[PDB]
Amino acid sequence: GSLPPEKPKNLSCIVNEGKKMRCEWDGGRETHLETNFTLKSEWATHKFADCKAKRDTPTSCTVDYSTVYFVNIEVWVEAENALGKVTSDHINFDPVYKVKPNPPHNLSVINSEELSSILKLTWTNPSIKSVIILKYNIQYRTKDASTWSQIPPEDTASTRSSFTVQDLKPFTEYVFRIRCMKEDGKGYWSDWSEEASGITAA
Amino acid sequence: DISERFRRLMRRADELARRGNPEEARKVLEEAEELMERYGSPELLESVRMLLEVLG
Ligand SMILES: *[C@@H]1O[C@H](CO)[C@@H](O)[C@H](O)[C@H]1NC(C)=O
Ligand SMILES: *[C@@H]1O[C@H](CO)[C@@H](O)[C@H](O)[C@H]1NC(C)=O
Repeated sequence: GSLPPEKPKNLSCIVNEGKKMRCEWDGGRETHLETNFTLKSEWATHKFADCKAKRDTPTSCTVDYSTVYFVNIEVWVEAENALGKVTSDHINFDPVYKVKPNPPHNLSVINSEELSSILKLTWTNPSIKSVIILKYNIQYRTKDASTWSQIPPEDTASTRSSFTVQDLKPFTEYVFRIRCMKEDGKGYWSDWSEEASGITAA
Repeated sequence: DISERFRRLMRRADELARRGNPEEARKVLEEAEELMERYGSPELLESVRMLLEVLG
């Protein structure tokens, strides 16, 4: 049958570093009717520009206004077809807690073949470091390893440009990769960085 | 404490706009904007300028 739209559920929003804020939802049951989705937004009483979801992506909208940090905005989805108009439950959040940074670049092993047990790493943090304080997740393994070893996430817990990996076997080649996110844990993890290599000397 | 001071300003401007004092909220945001222009990031300068546009 032909039915009015179901109340949108599971409304989440993500700010990918470099892109504008994007929000996703679950449209619900099939209405068998042309349904329009609109993402309403506002801060304090003042309203943001409305976002009308494209027909190719009917459960996603990327706002037209620049990302705003350190204030509390109110977002909700409004679904409508020929048979009715329903609004989702409103969500209130600070977009600073919904950031997905870019993975750190320039990952390199500085002192290859210098010390027997340690290898120092260096990278370049993403530009979003000006807003949030990053926490990292460094992984490493040998060339022939099937699984990755983990650097204790409690040490890589503040914004930093380098890290000194200790307790490595002599003259063995290692590979590393790092990801980052807001130190709160309130946000999204970045993807893995480009892998960096190095040898430990004898 | 440039970052520490800017976060304090955003806190007052968010408090003022929700209380119903937009004129003072614009006053705070204008102070925060001058700070970002002098010693700030583009991302935070565009955030302040955006908030001011919504205020109207
Ligand atoms: C949905 O959006 C389209 C845009 O092309 C419009 O023509 C149509 O009237 C809208 N329908 C409803 C129910 O809002
Ligand atoms: C670091 O990365 C940038 C961008 O990918 C690249 O231009 C540069 O050559 C790399 N190396 C250094 C040392 O900056």
